Amino acid sequence: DDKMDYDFKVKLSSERERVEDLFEYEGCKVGRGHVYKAKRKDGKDDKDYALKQIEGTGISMSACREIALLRELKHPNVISLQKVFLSHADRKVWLLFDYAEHDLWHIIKFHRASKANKQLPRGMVKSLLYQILDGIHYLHANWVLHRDLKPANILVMGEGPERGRVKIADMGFARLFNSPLKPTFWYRAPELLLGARHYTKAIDIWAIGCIFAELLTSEPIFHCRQTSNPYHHDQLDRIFNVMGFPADKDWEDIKKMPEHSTLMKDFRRNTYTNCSLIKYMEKHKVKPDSKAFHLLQKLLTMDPIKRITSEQAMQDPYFLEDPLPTSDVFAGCQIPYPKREFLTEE
Amino acid sequence: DKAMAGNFWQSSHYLQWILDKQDLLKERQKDLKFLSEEEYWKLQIFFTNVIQALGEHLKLRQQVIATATVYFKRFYARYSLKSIDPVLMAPTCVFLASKVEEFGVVSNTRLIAAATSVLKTRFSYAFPKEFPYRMNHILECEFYLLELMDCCLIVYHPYRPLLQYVQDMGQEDMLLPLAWRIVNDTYRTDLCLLYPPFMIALACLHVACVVQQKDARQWFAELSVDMEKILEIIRVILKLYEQWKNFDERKEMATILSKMPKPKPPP
Ligand SMILES: C[C@H](O)c1c(Cl)cncc1-c1cnc2c(c1)CCCN2C(N)=O
Repeated sequence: DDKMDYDFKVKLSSERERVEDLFEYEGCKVGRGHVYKAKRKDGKDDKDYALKQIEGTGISMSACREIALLRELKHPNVISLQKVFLSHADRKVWLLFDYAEHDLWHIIKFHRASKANKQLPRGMVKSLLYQILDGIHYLHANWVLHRDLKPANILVMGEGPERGRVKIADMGFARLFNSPLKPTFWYRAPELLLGARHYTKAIDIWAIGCIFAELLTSEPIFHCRQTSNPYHHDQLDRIFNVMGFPADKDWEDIKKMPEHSTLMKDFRRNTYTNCSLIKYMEKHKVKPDSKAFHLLQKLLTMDPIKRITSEQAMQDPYFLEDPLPTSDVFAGCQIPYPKREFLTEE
Repeated sequence: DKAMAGNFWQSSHYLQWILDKQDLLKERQKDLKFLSEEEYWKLQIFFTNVIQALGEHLKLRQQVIATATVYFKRFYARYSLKSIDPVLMAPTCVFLASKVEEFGVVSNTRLIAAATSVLKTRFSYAFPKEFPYRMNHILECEFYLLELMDCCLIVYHPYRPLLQYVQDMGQEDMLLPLAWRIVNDTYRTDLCLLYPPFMIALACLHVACVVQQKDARQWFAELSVDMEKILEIIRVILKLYEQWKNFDERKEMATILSKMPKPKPPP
């Protein structure tokens, strides 16, 4: 600005840390949902860092809220913002995080592919679920919803001081009026599909239920093929094929859901009479009398008010049954999952 | 928005933005070469009122206006009034604070229109000329503000604990409107930079009880708090109202604004 003090302006400019001075990231793009795997340029760490360049320019509402909340949130199972760079020339924003080598999308994909080349370790499954719940419990206790939980967002740290620790990432930090109706459906709770007007803690817990099933079987439990409207017929059909159609007593307030009459129009209870979570999970070699299953069923409760909370899930006797969950989900064993490849595509 | 509600003790507000009073006074000495101490606190009152008016024009809720006010105070707690024009900083603070919320957005045209309209209709005693800044200036200023604040955007305020305290008294109808109003008035001072918000709430509630002749002494005794620090806050509130009485901002602010140190231009 012309009316800004010149001395003030040049002092700040002289002192301002620039992302390109501190970090080597060119050619090191790993993702774009622009995410880079970066090393420090001085060579004082040799640690890997994740640099996220925020999409757009300036500071949007979504960028503001993301910076706002990450700046406060501190917990071992939630991804931790190290530093923010404000690039004054191009008005671009960069976020620095510790680098998580793995995630559940890739880990599960690796096991699903290994099944073809003929299961996920059960101590690992439990430990992952425990840490996901711990991190989500922390967010929820602070009235922060994730609003977009899926395997790609459950990161897992590689070799280093936090080996095998879960890091929840990529929270949906801005949703206009906390609304799903404003601009994959596999991890979406049935109330969202029937037109729920707000995100809730319960919606996050359903997604954890979905992830947990997927870790146990290597298959997305509510897998389905790929608008403004919340009602998705094929996704609901898949839920009922797995779960059965809910009885009136299972979800009394279903009648209040905005899409209830559409549900009645398109679906018949009779269609799903041979369908249940018990039957589904048995086919995938998970016993219905297992503590794992009983907890899974409490997470995948259809009526959101009857869904277990994160804190209650952490207290489940499943976590007291042998084997105990471990802080490193790999339990000191060798990590077979491949590292992320650098992308060279234009 | 209850995001981070019970996290004050591990918050950036508490760990980074509760300042030492002597560090505040030391940094203020550079602007005290131009303005007296009286004139400096009068300027603070003026820009608190400017921010309030901008927020009311944009129909923002009190808590958003308070956050914006805290941003403004944090900036000038570190930096001279010459560094960035406070006329530019004030709407920039409101704009940034509104973006921390996800319930509605403040557009560019609406922000500038609001700055233009509020200064000409409510502050022409201080500003004969039209609001000269365009949206590119706001966006530039926003980057400087965010940098100075070390990206600390979540701000806690006395409104939430006040509401809890009065509901605990069973005296919401009698005491809340006055106590709330007094909380608004504390932003005319440095209190928000110096004390946890719940302590400021307790002080405002005390003053409200004294003004309305309500005996709440036993209720205050039932709390586990440092009442010395509460009394410190009470004294600043009582002083604020005497300052208010003796200050005519409408007659004085044009002259006071002319004494503000002016930005060094480029060479
Ligand atoms: C920014 C991101 O949240 C992230 C962070 Cl903070 C830290 N370490 C790794 C990552 C990260 C990189 N890449 C991918 C993912 C995660 C998810 C799975 C998809 N993905 C790719 N590269 O495909």
